[PDB]
Amino acid sequence: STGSATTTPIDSLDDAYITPVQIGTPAQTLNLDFDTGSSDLWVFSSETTASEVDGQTIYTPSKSTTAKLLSGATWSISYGDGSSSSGDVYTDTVSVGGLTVTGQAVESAKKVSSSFTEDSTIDGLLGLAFSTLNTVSPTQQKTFFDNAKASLDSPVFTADLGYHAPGTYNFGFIDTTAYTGSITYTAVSTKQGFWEWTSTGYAVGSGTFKSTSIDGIADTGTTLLYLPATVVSAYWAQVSGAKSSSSVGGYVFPCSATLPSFTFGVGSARIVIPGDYIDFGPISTGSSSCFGGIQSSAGIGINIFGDVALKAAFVVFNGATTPTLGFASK
Repeated sequence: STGSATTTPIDSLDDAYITPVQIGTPAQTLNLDFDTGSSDLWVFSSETTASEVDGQTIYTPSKSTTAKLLSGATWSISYGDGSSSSGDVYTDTVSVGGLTVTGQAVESAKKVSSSFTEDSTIDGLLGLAFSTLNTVSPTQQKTFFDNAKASLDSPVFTADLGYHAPGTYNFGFIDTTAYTGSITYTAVSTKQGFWEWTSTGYAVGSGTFKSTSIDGIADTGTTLLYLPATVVSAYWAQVSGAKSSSSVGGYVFPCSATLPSFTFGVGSARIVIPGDYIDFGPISTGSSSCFGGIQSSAGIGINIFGDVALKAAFVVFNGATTPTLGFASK
């Protein structure tokens, strides 16, 4: 089997992407944030504290003939941006782009933090990291991909995120028409539960490529590119008027600036992030200062290849017995 679903930016900055997911019988379609940096599939629901729901579409398990309560089970997650959610657990039938998993754990939110409430466009998350990060207790549950794997034509999914445009998540096949040139594959460590790999270096604009190992994670659920302070300083030093602002919370630059591209290494191959992808717009409405899309990872404890980087590539998440990552230009 295979599946193919379109993923759509939630706003004009590509802050996140939502993908329609069919849950239950008859189908309830919710727009979820596919997150390769976490491993829980959780949804706003009929159980979510009413005051914490503001415009989201909710899953109502009592209206699904295939929903089953996982007796005694609970879940609780905290994300890197400080947001969080928690609740109880159902299994139900879940379909993505035509691919169906029966008995998928669907984590029903009883409580969500303010940033989730305040985002009316995201109805929940669908985790695509390794199932070792799943937060269900007492017994951890498998991700959608883990459950689907044995049914898939090939044990892979691909992320093809758009710049200011829709893109695609495919399951079980590689669309050879979706990229230019060849896919370069690189090793993955699952030791921390992430799609963790080592970039071979970087270049700033037309500068010569610097060969240096940068360990990080491929994370579709993170908006920006977070890299070591050395690398980030080298980038913003090439932008007139750019500076790190502790009050704003990162590098800012004159909105009138022309941003250089940023290149990262995948083995001997290279992915070029155009300068425009690095512009995340005015720091506040009407400001002539803009927020940068490449920021320091110092204090995160990990480098994150988020959407700014991934949307410049066609990305293969190869869940074979020994997982790998593949990157192509497009």
